[PDB]
Amino acid sequence: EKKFMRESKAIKTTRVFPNDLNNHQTLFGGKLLAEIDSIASIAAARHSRKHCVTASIDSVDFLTPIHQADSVCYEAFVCYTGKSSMEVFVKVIAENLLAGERRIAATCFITFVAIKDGKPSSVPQVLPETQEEHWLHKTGLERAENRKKGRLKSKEMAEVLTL
Amino acid sequence: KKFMRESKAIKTTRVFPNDLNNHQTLFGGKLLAEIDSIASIAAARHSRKHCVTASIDSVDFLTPIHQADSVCYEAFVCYTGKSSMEVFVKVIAENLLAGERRIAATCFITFVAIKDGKPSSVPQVLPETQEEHWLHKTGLERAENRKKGRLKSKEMAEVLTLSKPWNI
Amino acid sequence: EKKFMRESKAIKTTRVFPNDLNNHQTLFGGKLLAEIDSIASIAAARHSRKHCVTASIDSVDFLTPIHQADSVCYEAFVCYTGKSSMEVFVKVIAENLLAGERRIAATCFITFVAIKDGKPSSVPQVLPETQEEHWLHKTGLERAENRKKGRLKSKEMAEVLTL
Amino acid sequence: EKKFMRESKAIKTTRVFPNDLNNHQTLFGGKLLAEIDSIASIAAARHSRKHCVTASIDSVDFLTPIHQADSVCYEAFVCYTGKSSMEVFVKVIAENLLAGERRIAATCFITFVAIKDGKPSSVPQVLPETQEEHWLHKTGLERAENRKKGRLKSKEMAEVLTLSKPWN
Amino acid sequence: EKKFMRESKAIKTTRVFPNDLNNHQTLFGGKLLAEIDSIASIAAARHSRKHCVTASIDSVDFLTPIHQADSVCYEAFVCYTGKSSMEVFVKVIAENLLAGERRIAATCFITFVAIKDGKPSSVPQVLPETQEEHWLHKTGLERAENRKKGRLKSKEMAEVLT
Amino acid sequence: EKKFMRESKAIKTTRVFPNDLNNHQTLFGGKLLAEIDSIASIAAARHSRKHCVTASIDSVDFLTPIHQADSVCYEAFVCYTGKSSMEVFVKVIAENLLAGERRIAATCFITFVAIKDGKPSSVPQVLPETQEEHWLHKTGLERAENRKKGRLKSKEMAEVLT
Ligand SMILES: CC(C)(COP(=O)(O)OP(=O)(O)OC[C@H]1O[C@@H](n2cnc3c(N)ncnc32)[C@H](O)[C@@H]1OP(=O)(O)O)[C@@H](O)C(=O)NCCC(=O)NCCS
Ligand SMILES: CC(C)(COP(=O)(O)OP(=O)(O)OC[C@H]1O[C@@H](n2cnc3c(N)ncnc32)[C@H](O)[C@@H]1OP(=O)(O)O)[C@@H](O)C(=O)NCCC(=O)NCCS
Ligand SMILES: CC(C)(COP(=O)(O)OP(=O)(O)OC[C@H]1O[C@@H](n2cnc3c(N)ncnc32)[C@H](O)[C@@H]1OP(=O)(O)O)[C@@H](O)C(=O)NCCC(=O)NCCS
Ligand SMILES: CC(C)(COP(=O)(O)OP(=O)(O)OC[C@H]1O[C@@H](n2cnc3c(N)ncnc32)[C@H](O)[C@@H]1OP(=O)(O)O)[C@@H](O)C(=O)NCCC(=O)NCCS
Ligand SMILES: CC(C)(COP(=O)(O)OP(=O)(O)OC[C@H]1O[C@@H](n2cnc3c(N)ncnc32)[C@H](O)[C@@H]1OP(=O)(O)O)[C@@H](O)C(=O)NCCC(=O)NCCS
Ligand SMILES: CC(C)(COP(=O)(O)OP(=O)(O)OC[C@H]1O[C@@H](n2cnc3c(N)ncnc32)[C@H](O)[C@@H]1OP(=O)(O)O)[C@@H](O)C(=O)NCCC(=O)NCCS
Repeated sequence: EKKFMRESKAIKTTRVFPNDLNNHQTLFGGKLLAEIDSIASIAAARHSRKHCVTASIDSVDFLTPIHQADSVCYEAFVCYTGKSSMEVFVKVIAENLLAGERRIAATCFITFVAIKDGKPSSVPQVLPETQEEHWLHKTGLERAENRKKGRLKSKEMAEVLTL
Repeated sequence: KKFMRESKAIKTTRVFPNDLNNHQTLFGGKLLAEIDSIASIAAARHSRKHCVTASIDSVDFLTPIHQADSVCYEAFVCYTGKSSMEVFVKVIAENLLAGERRIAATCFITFVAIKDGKPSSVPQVLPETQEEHWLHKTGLERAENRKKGRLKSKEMAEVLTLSKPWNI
Repeated sequence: EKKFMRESKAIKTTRVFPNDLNNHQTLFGGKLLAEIDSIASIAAARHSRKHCVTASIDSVDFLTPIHQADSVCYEAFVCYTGKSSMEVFVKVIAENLLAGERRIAATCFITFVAIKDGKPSSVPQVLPETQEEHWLHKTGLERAENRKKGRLKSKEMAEVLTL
Repeated sequence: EKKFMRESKAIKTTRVFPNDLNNHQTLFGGKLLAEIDSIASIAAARHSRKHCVTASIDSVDFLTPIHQADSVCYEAFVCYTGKSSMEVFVKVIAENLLAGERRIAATCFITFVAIKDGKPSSVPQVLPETQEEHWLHKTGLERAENRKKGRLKSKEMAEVLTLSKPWN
Repeated sequence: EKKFMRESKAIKTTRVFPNDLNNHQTLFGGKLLAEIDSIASIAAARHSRKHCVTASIDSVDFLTPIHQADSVCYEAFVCYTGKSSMEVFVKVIAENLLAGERRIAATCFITFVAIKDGKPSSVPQVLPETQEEHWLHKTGLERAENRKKGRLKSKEMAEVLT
Repeated sequence: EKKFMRESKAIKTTRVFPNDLNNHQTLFGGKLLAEIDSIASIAAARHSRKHCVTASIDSVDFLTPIHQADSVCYEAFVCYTGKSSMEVFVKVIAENLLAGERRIAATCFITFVAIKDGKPSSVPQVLPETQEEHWLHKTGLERAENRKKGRLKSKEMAEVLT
């Protein structure tokens, strides 16, 4: 079965809470990364319609500092698939509420996997229908490959560290 | 002019039902959140200044953590620039009933000291032990490797901000 | 000095957390009511681009029990505007992450007030564009009026209660 | 058997926590409504034993602002009873801890339904004792009708959005 | 500059939340302690009308396990003073909402110190009214004495541990 | 069978979050007690290899205020035992991140009890290895005895109350 990339899209608009602020009253990278895993998993659920799990998150670069005045929106769709794997694109936009002026804060490639009876299950492939969607699709296979290599470099480090 | 031990930080914790998902397994988000949290302490101890998370290298979720396990986060500064700091964070899981332990993940995560408004000078780290040396070899390599990631991520910002047609 | 309703839309898609669950493993009304106030204030900030404050919430009727299996999406726009008030229409949909059977769990009128230098500050008027949006505006004044009445029944009660 | 209203009374007094303050440093409405559902559910629980569910909540008017320097008290008890329904009354007092000046911040009627086997269940009737327990028990049956009419619009609006039934 | 105990009484009834449950589906001891501190902190404020801090907690003995379906009532009041210190009694009662049968889960003497402008500040004296209130007042002096001592052992242990 | 103390060692270093502060920008005592219970519950499990429950906490003397700038290290390990019970020692040390001027904020003896199928359950013996470890181990007996008294005092106060 097949599924449009818009059929698994999830948005989360929210205020910045002051507990989640730091030494200079800026949002902790961690809370951003927490919001990205949660919105990203919803997309992954909508698309595969089965119980998923976070396997990897690609590198994330924090472009701009977020404040107590700012709002923060997390847009998330599925833009690639293997058999059980989903690559979810997530864009993080920070709107200053009073000033009104938006700015891009982080973008993230994050990788969800469907699981059934403890074993990974099949997921429908996603098909793009937008310039941005198309470019993501085209470029996606390259990343999925750079990731298989990355996964092995992580597993090696788990074993070196052991001994 | 400072040692990696001088910024070491350990947080050992319990897993809380609210961070379990539908399969009763810890969320990735919870883990990334604590990797940022401890890392931020490490970078603080070291720099002796207030820092901010510049970037977090990719992280691979090697194992599922359960309700009956405990998670240990170990982290220290292992590389330095002039305001930057490569923090290395190691995530050990351990069944509390059984003695079985496993590495759940590793993460390089980059903090930037800020004195007033903009980045400030942060001391250079000298490895002491064997494993502290082995993590200094790749320091210069990943630093560049990342320097290329930021610009890529910064260009994609502009494609979305300025609306540049995708191929640039 | 004017603004379309859609300029104040704000959505929050989220999962149900087991701590916000009760003895039947059902979502508490309060987490729903808390979420509604949260999403609605962003809507109220986007619109007035000023510091708003929650003055009242109309009755909510909880139509359907939300489960650990479901997501809950919260849509929120300003439908009516006073001198410094603003009615925010808030729709609460709840779909089963797997099955995919969507349903509306609650709907809520909720009244925010712009505030500056500690005293109520002016807001734009708001203009509908859709069938549903037009019915909101049109029926809006009837509601604004019942609130000026209910607020007196409320103030009077506080006074009796001191006794 | 029928209970006597003060057999299901519940008080929660509490601090105000910086995370639940506004842009203005005043308490959010949502926190208050969440606390009101919380206490009410205990009252509703004590009265009828069993296990209840929030059917609906009458409008709430936020009479006062609440500040980081204050304390808030939630007092709640069943006042009306239908067959399975329970009307909980909730009084919300704010107090400056350093002043000792107390105000009413809000009141709320909030209906609760007992559920024994995934379907509704037989709640005991509530007898009032004091004058206050008289003064708001009498107008009980009035505001219970209003809510049959409130539910109708809401249930009606559901189908308009669900079934897309054209507005009117 | 004298106040009755009822003028500091504070009550907190809560349900037991699944986060704060341990692996045996029973409440964490540290949740019970966190709550005991927060309710005792209100009482000390109610009574001092000044901003207070926690100086000590006496030993607490957890007499009953608290399960998922129980309520928990915290009842705190000031029960003995000195110059800048206030000593709050906290009785914690756990009620099974279905069975309706209560039990005492713990009681706690917790000490707060009123503090104005970086240094401890003056506090009203307390006046008992009931038998219970009178009982806890007379016995205050003796409790105050042991605190003064254990404090020394605690500051001793802090010098020697480093 | 029996384990060394360092086989139950648990460490928790942590930020001081602004929600856990009071009006004076200082850490709530009850948060410290919450953190202390949680890190000691790991030490207990690590050593017991069974489901543990807090049975009591000794008095705790808060020697230092902890400001929002500070970090908090909690260090727990088991240091006396009986049949099903385990007494855990916890030292709390407060470091000013931007000056690193460490001080001990508190120290705590907290007693946990291993539990198997409703009832208390067998737990290994603890072996000291250092001065401190040897130190706390010898004094363990006296402390176990004084605890035994209070529990009766604590049960006494529970019968006598409502
Ligand atoms: C994800 C996981 C279930 C994979 O199961 P496995 O049997 O070990 O791995 P497999 O080789 O069968 O992987 C199956 C799929 O996962 C994908 N995958 C697994 N690990 C991945 C990683 N680190 N990065 C990207 N894709 C990954 C594979 O590419 C493959 O995709 P496919 O459907 O196209 O074949 C396993 O890695 C796991 O459970 N990890 C932790 C899960 C978790 O709990 N998340 C974080 C906990 S905090
Ligand atoms: C990242 C940031 C520091 C860039 O600062 P800047 O003044 O614009 O740029 P500079 O390149 O001069 O930054 C100085 C250092 O940051 C490093 N840096 C900045 N972004 C980086 C990234 N993504 N990865 C690695 N290093 C990075 C630079 O390499 C440089 O290291 P060096 O000083 O040793 O040479 C600033 O944009 C920032 O930190 N904002 C976001 C921080 C934040 O709030 N993060 C979490 C929010 S959720
Ligand atoms: C709303 C508030 C800020 C201003 O009240 P006030 O000083 O009496 O102001 P007014 O009586 O002149 O009313 C000003 C506006 O508030 C609106 N308003 C006030 N209370 C209202 C209520 N209960 N329902 C609906 N509208 C209300 C009025 O309609 C008016 O809007 P408009 O003039 O643009 O038409 C005040 O009622 C308040 O502070 N209450 C809530 C405080 C808060 O923090 N909310 C919840 C905390 S938990
Ligand atoms: C409450 C609920 C069980 C009603 O069940 P139902 O079979 O649909 O309806 P019934 O007519 O049998 O309702 C039974 C009682 O609920 C009362 N009731 C139901 N909805 C009500 C509402 N919105 N306001 C007031 N009373 C209401 C009825 O008056 C009736 O009282 P009675 O027993 O004395 O006659 C159902 O509406 C429900 O479960 N919804 C809320 C559940 C929930 O989880 N809420 C909060 C989640 S965020
Ligand atoms: C408690 C504190 C104010 C002690 O003040 P100090 O100037 O060092 O000592 P003092 O003897 O002057 O204390 C003043 C009063 O408090 C009492 N007191 C102080 N420390 C005490 C302790 N540990 N136990 C009991 N009483 C204590 C003194 O007996 C005295 O009582 P009195 O004046 O009514 O007779 C100070 O040590 C402090 O701030 N402690 C930590 C506060 C805190 O942050 N608590 C929670 C941290 S997690
Ligand atoms: C632990 C508990 C079952 C006591 O056990 P019991 O069935 O009464 O039998 P005992 O009192 O003999 O307990 C057995 C052991 O625990 C020790 N113990 C029990 N209660 C104790 C207390 N209050 N203080 C210290 N030690 C205690 C006994 O000394 C004995 O040690 P030992 O086994 O080496 O001889 C009971 O105190 C309890 O479960 N309390 C609630 C625990 C809890 O939920 N904690 C958090 C509450 S929020």
